[PDB]
Amino acid sequence: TTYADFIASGRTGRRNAIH
Amino acid sequence: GHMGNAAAAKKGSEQESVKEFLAKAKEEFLKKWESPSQNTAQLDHFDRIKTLGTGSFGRVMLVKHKETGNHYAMKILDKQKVVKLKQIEHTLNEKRILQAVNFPFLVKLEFSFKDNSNLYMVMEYVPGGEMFSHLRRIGRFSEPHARFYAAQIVLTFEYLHSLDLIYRDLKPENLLIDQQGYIQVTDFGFAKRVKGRTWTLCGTPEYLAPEIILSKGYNKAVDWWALGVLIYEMAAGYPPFFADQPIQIYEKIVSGKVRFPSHFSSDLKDLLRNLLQVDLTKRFGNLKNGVNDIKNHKWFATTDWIAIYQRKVEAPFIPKFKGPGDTSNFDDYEEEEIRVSINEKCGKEFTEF
Ligand SMILES: N[C@@H]1CCN(Cc2cccc(-c3ccc4c(O)nccc4c3)c2)C1
Ligand SMILES: [Cl-]
Repeated sequence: TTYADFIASGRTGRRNAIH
Repeated sequence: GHMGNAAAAKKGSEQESVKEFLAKAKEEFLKKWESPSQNTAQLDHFDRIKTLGTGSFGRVMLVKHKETGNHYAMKILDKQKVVKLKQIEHTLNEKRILQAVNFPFLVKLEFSFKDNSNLYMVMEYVPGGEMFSHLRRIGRFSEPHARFYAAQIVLTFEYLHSLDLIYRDLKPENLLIDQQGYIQVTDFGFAKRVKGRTWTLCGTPEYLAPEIILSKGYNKAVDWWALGVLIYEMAAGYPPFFADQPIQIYEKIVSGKVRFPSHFSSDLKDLLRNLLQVDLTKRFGNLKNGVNDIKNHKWFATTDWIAIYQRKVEAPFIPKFKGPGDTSNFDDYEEEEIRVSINEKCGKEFTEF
């Protein structure tokens, strides 16, 4: 599922800016 | 047409009134932008209680003002670290913006000062924590709940853009929830005065507009793209474009394809296709009708814009709150003592702070 794909991305935590 | 006479007259009048409000707000902003406030308190005026968040330049701490007992959020920036990381202009600009703007959903700077080692921005304490935490905890927000927050961002960007400010870092991590359940936009580190275009690659991967990724000159429309990402993520629980690595996210962003959960309403999908529009000649917020294409969209038909501005709408969610200094909606961080040196470190660079 799309949700499972989100979990699989590893980017479920707080995201930093490019800086 | 879509409106009878009474509704059309009311909408026209409301839109003219916005113009009148924004013209006055720009005059007030420009007075403070030209004459910034400085040096309104000192460190020993506050007791430091707990770290609420950290960054590369420093931390944010809950503090208590000794004389009054009032709590505030104190951002502490190490001057030498700011210089090392090439953030002098951004730090000075953030403070200058914060002291010059005034809007009910923009966090207020209550005091600022500096010492041998650090810069200090003492802001209102926003005790409900980060939208990010609540969103991950609840999973997703229902459409009315997402809409309540989205409306506040629409009004805030309408305000900022009238001042020629582009925000450039919208995401749940930067939106705090106040004791009444309303949003406070924090972190003006990437905001810039831009009446025309600008070129810096900055922002957060999932929220970057295609024109930023593609190294084009860009304008305030990037904020309307980011609003689309935010609405999507609030309503779905995950953003529209994600992948293991940023480069794969960027390929999805620029593709012109976006997929939606089956529970999204048709009105929501229509709004999001018009915000998440790769073609700038077609993106809502960037057309002849400006912000009105967004505010007049069917998905916002139940939104009373003035009532949101006046904070007279009952919020869908009131964070837990035990008292003035409750920090239970923020995470726990390792605490470290603040060392003020006999260095006047980097005095010239931060004269204007
Ligand atoms: N743009 C990045 C996202 C996170 N931010 C640093 C950070 C992380 C976590 C929390 C906070 C924070 C916490 C409380 C605040 C508050 O109460 N008022 C103003 C700003 C605040 C800022 C600040 C910088
Ligand atoms: Cl140009």
